[PDB]
This record gives sequence, C-alpha cells and structure tokens, in this order.
Amino acid sequence: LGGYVLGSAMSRPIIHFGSDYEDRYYRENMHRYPNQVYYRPMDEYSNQNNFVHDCVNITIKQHTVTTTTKGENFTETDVKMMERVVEQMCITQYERESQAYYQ
Repeated sequence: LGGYVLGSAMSRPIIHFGSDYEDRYYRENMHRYPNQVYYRPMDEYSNQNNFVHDCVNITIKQHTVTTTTKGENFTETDVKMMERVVEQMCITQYERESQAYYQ
C-alpha cells in the first residue's frame, strides 16, 4: 500500500540551466538519465512537496543502483543534472495524478 510504482515513460522535457556549459553537458548526457519516475501513491495523501521529493530521491537512487550494475558511475554534476530533470518529471507525474483524480 505504501510502496513505490513507476509512472509512464516520458519524452525528454526541455530543461534549462544557468549556463551554456551546463546546457551543453546536459544535452550530451541526458541519454544517461531516467525517463520514467518512481512515485508513492500514498504520498497523494500528503503534500505536493513530499510526493515530489520522495519521487526525486527514489528515482535517482534506483537509477544509480541500475547504472552501477552496468559498471558506470554518476558524478556530482550528473546528480545535480538529474535532480533538475527528475524534479520536473515528478511534478509532471503529480499533475497527471491530480488531473486523473479530479477528472
């Protein structure tokens, strides 16, 4: 009941950073980041901020576990990048959950 599930796979959202360097790094590395997020249906009984931050934390940690198994490593830069895009994908997921709930 309190577990996580995966939401639908998403196409690459447009994500803007503060610098040319970051945007270029992001464009060249985004293929390595998640396009589907883990979220907790019970968090819909809590606030939006909690749902999102749980989704960000579990999504990035599970993806790290999956990535490690392929002999690969994420740098601090990669995690910062993933935090940005995964946060937007988690909000999208929430908004889709909300739309369904009220529709």
